[PDB]
Amino acid sequence: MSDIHLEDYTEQYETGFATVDTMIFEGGRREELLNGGWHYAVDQYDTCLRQKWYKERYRDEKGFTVPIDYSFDEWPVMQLPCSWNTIDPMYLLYEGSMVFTRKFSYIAEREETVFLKVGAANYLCRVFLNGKYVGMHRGGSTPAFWNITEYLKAENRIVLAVDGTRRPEQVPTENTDWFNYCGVYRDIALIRVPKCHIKTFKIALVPDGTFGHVMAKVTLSEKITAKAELVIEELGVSRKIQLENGAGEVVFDAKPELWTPEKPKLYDVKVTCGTDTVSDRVGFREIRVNGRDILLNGEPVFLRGISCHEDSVENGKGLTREERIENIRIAKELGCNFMRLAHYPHNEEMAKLADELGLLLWEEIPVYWAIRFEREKTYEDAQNQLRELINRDWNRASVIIWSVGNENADTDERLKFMSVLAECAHREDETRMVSAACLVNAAKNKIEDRLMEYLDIIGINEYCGWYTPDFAMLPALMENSQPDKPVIVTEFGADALPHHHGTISDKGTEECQADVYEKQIATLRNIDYIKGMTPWILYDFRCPRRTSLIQKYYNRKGLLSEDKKYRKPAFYVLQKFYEELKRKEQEN
Amino acid sequence: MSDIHLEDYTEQYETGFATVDTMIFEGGRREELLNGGWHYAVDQYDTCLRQKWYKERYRDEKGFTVPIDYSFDEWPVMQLPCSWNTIDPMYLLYEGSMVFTRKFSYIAEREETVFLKVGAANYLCRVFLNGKYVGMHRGGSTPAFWNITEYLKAENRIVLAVDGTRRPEQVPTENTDWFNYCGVYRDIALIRVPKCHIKTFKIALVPDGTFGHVMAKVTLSEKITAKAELVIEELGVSRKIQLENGAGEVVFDAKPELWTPEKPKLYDVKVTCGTDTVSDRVGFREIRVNGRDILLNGEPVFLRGISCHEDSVENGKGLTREERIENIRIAKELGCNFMRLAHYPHNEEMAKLADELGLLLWEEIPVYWAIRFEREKTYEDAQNQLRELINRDWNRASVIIWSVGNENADTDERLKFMSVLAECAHREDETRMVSAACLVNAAKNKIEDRLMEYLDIIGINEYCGWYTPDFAMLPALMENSQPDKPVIVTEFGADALPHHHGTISDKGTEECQADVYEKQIATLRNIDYIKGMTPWILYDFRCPRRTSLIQKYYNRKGLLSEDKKYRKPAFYVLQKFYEELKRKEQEN
Amino acid sequence: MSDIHLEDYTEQYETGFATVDTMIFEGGRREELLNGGWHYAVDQYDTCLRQKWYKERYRDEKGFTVPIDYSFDEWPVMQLPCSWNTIDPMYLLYEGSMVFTRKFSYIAEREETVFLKVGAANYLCRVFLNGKYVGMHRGGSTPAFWNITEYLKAENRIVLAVDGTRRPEQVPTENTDWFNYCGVYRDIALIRVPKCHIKTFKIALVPDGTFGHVMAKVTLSEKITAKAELVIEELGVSRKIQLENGAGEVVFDAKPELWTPEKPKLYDVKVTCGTDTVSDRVGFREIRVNGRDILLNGEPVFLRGISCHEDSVENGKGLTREERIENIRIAKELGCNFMRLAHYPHNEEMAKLADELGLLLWEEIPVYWAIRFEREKTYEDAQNQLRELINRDWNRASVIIWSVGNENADTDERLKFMSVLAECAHREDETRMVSAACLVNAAKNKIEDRLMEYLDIIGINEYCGWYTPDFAMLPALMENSQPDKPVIVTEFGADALPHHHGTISDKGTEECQADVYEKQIATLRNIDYIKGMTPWILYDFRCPRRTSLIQKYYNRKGLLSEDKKYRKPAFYVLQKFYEELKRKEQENL
Ligand SMILES: O=C(O)[C@H]1O[C@@H](Sc2ccccc2)[C@H](O)[C@@H](O)[C@@H]1O
Ligand SMILES: O=C(O)[C@H]1O[C@@H](Sc2ccccc2)[C@H](O)[C@@H](O)[C@@H]1O
Ligand SMILES: O=C(O)[C@H]1O[C@@H](Sc2ccccc2)[C@H](O)[C@@H](O)[C@@H]1O
Repeated sequence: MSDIHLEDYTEQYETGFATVDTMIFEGGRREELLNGGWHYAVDQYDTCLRQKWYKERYRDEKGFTVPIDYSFDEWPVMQLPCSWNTIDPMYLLYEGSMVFTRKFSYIAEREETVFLKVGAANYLCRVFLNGKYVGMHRGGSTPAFWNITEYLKAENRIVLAVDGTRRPEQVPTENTDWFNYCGVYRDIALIRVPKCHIKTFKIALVPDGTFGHVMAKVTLSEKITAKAELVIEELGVSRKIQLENGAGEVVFDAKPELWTPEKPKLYDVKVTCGTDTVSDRVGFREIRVNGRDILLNGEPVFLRGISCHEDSVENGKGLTREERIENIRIAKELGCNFMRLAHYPHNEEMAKLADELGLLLWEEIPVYWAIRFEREKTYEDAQNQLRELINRDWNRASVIIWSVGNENADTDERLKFMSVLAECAHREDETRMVSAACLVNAAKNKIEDRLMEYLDIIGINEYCGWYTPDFAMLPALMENSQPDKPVIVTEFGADALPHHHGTISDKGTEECQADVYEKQIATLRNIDYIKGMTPWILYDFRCPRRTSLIQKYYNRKGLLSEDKKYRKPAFYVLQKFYEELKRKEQEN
Repeated sequence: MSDIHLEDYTEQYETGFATVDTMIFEGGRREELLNGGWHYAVDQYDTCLRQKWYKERYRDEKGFTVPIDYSFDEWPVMQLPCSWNTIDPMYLLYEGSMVFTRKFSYIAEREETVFLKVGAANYLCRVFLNGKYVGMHRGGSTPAFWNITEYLKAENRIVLAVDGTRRPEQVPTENTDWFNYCGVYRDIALIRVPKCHIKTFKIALVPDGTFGHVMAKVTLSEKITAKAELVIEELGVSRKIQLENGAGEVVFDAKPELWTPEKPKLYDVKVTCGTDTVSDRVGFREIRVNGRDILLNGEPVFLRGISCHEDSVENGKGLTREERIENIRIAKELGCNFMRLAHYPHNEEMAKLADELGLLLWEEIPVYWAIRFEREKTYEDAQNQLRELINRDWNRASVIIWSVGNENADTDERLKFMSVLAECAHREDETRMVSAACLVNAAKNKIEDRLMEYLDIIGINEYCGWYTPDFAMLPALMENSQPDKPVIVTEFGADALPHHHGTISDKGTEECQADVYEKQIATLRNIDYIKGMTPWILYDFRCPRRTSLIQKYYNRKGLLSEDKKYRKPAFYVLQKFYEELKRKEQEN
Repeated sequence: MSDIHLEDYTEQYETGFATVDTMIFEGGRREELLNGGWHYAVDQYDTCLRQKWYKERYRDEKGFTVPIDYSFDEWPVMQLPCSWNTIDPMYLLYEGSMVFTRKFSYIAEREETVFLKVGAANYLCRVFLNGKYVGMHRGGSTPAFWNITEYLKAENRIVLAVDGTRRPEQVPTENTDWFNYCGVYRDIALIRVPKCHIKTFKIALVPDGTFGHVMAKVTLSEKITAKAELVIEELGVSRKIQLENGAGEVVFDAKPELWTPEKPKLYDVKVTCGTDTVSDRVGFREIRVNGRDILLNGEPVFLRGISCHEDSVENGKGLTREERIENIRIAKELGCNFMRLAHYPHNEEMAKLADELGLLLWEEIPVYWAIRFEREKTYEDAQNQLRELINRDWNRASVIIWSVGNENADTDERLKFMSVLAECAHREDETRMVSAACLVNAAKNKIEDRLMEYLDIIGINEYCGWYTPDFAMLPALMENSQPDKPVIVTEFGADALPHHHGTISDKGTEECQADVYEKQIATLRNIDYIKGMTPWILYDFRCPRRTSLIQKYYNRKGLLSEDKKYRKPAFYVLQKFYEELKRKEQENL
């Protein structure tokens, strides 16, 4: 009677964790996927975890059949990966648990280690394989790896129990300004590698101002001593890396062409060690800060930016390749060299496509609003997602800034928490800038926040002409503040329901939105220390907090409609400002 | 920025509680309802409680409009009362918050106090009137009363935020075996009373075996000294009751015809005090236990019962009057003199119709499975629900047993918790028997549970031939057990998907279910200390735990299908058993 | 008890008219739209106008609530502008009244005058602001302007009552051959202007044969003395225009590139006066008639045309910008240099896109079939719509012809009515040719109609091989006729349901339609006084008069289906003929 009398039915599954220490480098690796039709159940009360359906007990010891509350093969079927919310109206608001299962066959051709990768599952994913528990992942927007070598048979049944439940102690908490898309919504892969394989491969230009040195780090799955060979044919590079007890580094002379969004040059890179081979396609660029300047490849830049959520009318958070491309293309049509990917890790393809098509990127973890900053396990969660993000995208030239959070109050525990996050980001990546979206000091109307001393670039959200309705507060704010570092205005904007019009003073109309951009641009363009802006937001996205007739459960601050087929007037305001910058920059 | 940075946003609303102490007696009272169309929003993130939409702050202090996330009058409309889950497939699985608002006008023709009654709302209901917080109710199945006299204007706006969220510390916990129907699903009333009004009125046959004494108790809204007058014309009773500091009692002589299911005799009763008048319609009957016998009006009885949930395909938990009547009518066609209403207070009209049509009842509170028995506030919630139930139904001759819970593990903290609940029920109602569905000691296959010492009647759930598949365990259970008090078999049964057939060994088919009933009846009918049975259950009901192809998210142990249009074979098995008992009863 | 016993409940609203005299020039002006979701009701018995819902009388003089028959904020919501017929199938055949309402805020940064513009509302639009009647507009295809300055508050509620009703005395009458799309179906705008603002601005090449003189006329809202400065940077122009009593004009020398459909050259022009600025984008060209010749910039032209309705499966009469562009693109694919926009003013964007992409235009008012020609108030309404159209489109180089009507009986009252409209057009616009679609004289089978004496170009509708089944009637008609002016065959054609085939003698099929085009072209191409043709019609349109199985409530004379995805065989017959003319023109260079 444990299934109904055990209070803490989850503690037994707090093991087998996928974490940053469990990830393996995927570049160049052949993968079989488990994408497809999985049989499923809505498991509102987490009954599978309690009764242990994955054990498939159909008879007792005395041989009698016993009643059961599942029928795996006769369950309906759902195409994975997906955000289950968009798969049927019945699930749009469902955020409990769902249980998915399917079979697959396994034949080893050589001795090999096998990893299961779950590209993303929000928020908890628990894995069962052939009746046994593998482990779980915490965090909704990051890939999870598990070593399943010892669990495989010739014929296999895998069960995934995925819980969409919101909790105040999670990252994010139960209160955000975006939609709670749940389920397994990025690729599910099987990854065969040699028992000793390349586990991490990091490569980057050394940020020493000379553009002449390239660094590369490699670690193995095994604490053995061996040499690995790194090859970049286009650059005439062929250098052996001495690994001692699984780890090794090399700094070598090379002069690649420096990546920019205008010229997104990328090189093919191959690494071998024993019978293993990984590869990558990488750019080389230097991002640095000097006083108030943001230096890309030595030259001061202005970040002509837009914010973007990972949202889709038909697909929820599981955007397609084409939707990512569309997002990049529209931002460049907008005149953007820069995009703020909020508020969580997007699909890793986004930064790869940004490498190829040319767009600078800001990537962020959902340390959002009222995170339980004093809770040690909440920090372990945030810290792990931060490092998952950084190890996943370490080789992405497009990505220049990591963000450790957004719009958090200026309290002691917040400061202890996020300042150590900032320090963690720096230790994991000597090459990139560290930022966060900070709030304006309301009482003073001033850029003032204890966390800014710990960031390379200050991110500021302000909504003058909207949440702070008096426009005179914008010039006052900028003159009350004289920062030492560069400031990116990471958010401003206003609601505009597509095709809803009015006077400039009717908040929520297109005209008011265009007006807010006019006045926002008129001030921000002449502020010395403002080096970028990513207005909120590229296109309307699902939002549970917006229940008014002129919102309809979408955040209406997009410059385009939610299907991105319609540009609002404010879109053309910003585009004209960015074309002015683009041409003044070419008249130089 | 409280609405986004306040962590414990609900603590401010832990006040103004509707509890048993705030209920008022409704019998005979004229009521204006707030049933009808209410404008509503889906409030997944509880934004209304954080942003305080009920304040209607549309401009700031210097006269600028501010952005808002709601539009009360332009919201869509939902007819209350209802379980919101049955209103639209989009809400079937929604168990977050919804916000409801509407307007009403108020004109007092005379000095009066005004109560708001929410007939039930699962699970939390918070009340706002004209921008002010009135208070809240905890507990999903009991009526909530608040005094809104000091809040009323000539024109009024009332807002109800209702949270269906399941929580381990609630009563029930987050794991039950029935569907989580949410929202305001019983009548919303406005009740006008004299400032000094009759607040409780209790009347009952004195259970002293003489059937010649009637007790009656009255309390007032004010701790004054006055005389009330009780009138029962048909019995020539007209007694004055002396009240001191708001309370008074009387025992008096009367020889009413004693209520039975077979002759459900009911008398009209009226009480007056000052300018107040209340009235009831009650029966007189004695329910007592003597050794192993259950005594109704001095005679031992066997309770031919069925269990029943408050479920409806169309209406969720908000059953109609006709659905209630149907339930009683079908139970009597089954040959029932008794009905277990599981596992929570049903609509108070159930016991009123049972009063009228003649059916003995068991009523229960959802102290179910793994209640947080160690948590003092969980006890406070459970005890209040219990006393809400007892005060609401005190005058219902049909109801003979209160149950303080169901299938809880025999632990120390459960024993402290539930034995104090049984004591509480005895202190609040000296007239009725107190019970609970206990479990069978599985180690010994014996009726053995420390709680049973504190119960007047022992309730037992056993599923021999089903969850315990070997039928031989049932005769063994009954021989291993020699209880000193009456035992009711409060549950047995088996699944049968309607029109799903197989062999008697095919668990989940109609044939196997009929077999289970045959073998259950052949043993139980000859056990001396078994004085009733309420097989589980009358009809199929929604159930989030049953995901198999032959369940389809319904518990399939109904004797009829979920729309009650089809009787399974086991229906006719139990029926012929009960008809045998009715016949042998008459031959005596 | 007036709401129910009052017989003539509309008389009280016959005031505050938006007319031609009430329009303001819009070029270059910044506008705040009132487009978007309006709360609405179907008001089948005109209850809002009788009960005066816009007064929002909720209590009586002693504080009692009184029963009301509306609830503005709790009404459903419709997205305006649109033809309400295509918004929901329940409104397809509805042509009564609907009442629309919304709120909006107003803060003046300056002392200013404000106009409400309703871009188009068919057929009557009654306007209320903050509980007061503003005025109305009569005529379903022209923009209406009211000065609402004195009505505005900080918070405003506006109500529009829009009647779809067809009436025999209206323009058009209750009987036409197109669909009665109803509602507010073009932009609703708020327009802020200085107290003294530029009210009209007309500019055109002087049609004197030299191509070197430009005329520009300006009027103001106020009858005052002042000067306006006109600038055309690209032509190095900067003349002051002296204004007296709010009006003045100027003629000056310039040598612009002359607009043609093949080289549609446009110039930016700006006009300032006081604190006001308007601007426009105009081409310069000459259209005149010399005998039987139509002369564009001095050269004879043949008008390779098609006719076109304002129709859309999805949007009704509320066409989008991209549907307009499509119509132009498909016309040009067909080989057209010309388009007859029938039978009413289309969206003003149509002539603007034609300015830009290069397409000559015929624009027309719905003085159509059995107009009540004897009724003076019907003349007022028609005269108003003609002048509205001319004032709205005066500066569109693409538009070379105004049409005062189509297929009207050759009676005396018709003659008085339509000749006076022709004189009106000429008086209001010295630059453009005036025409109309006249019927064939059935007695003589001859182009003969007393209106033609008043027209610059004769329009002829004929349907030989269709309504006149015997093709021989067509060569007979041309032989019988020797007009002194140029003739455009402004309609011919034949039904063909898309994908419905048969023999050439099966009327209603694709094959019969193609065969009709072969025979019309074979005769019309050799009649030397025929200087153009706008076959009927580019694509199928909704039509309440066509109920057969092979019509399905659509007029099937389109050369393409109603969604414009499918070209019928006859489309290629016309295309081949126009491409022959085009190649012949190139080899004549
Ligand atoms: O309301 C919004 O549109 C956005 O609010 C900001 S937080 C903020 C609110 C007021 C002032 C400054 C910052 C969030 O970062 C964003 O995710 C959300 O969508
Ligand atoms: O499974 C069921 O059908 C029922 O299970 C019982 S608990 C129990 C389980 C095994 C043995 C004894 C008792 C619940 O009281 C009831 O609400 C539910 O519907
Ligand atoms: O019937 C038609 O297809 C068209 O008829 C012509 S009138 C006419 C009829 C016979 C001979 C000459 C002219 C209309 O102008 C047009 O709107 C309509 O669609």
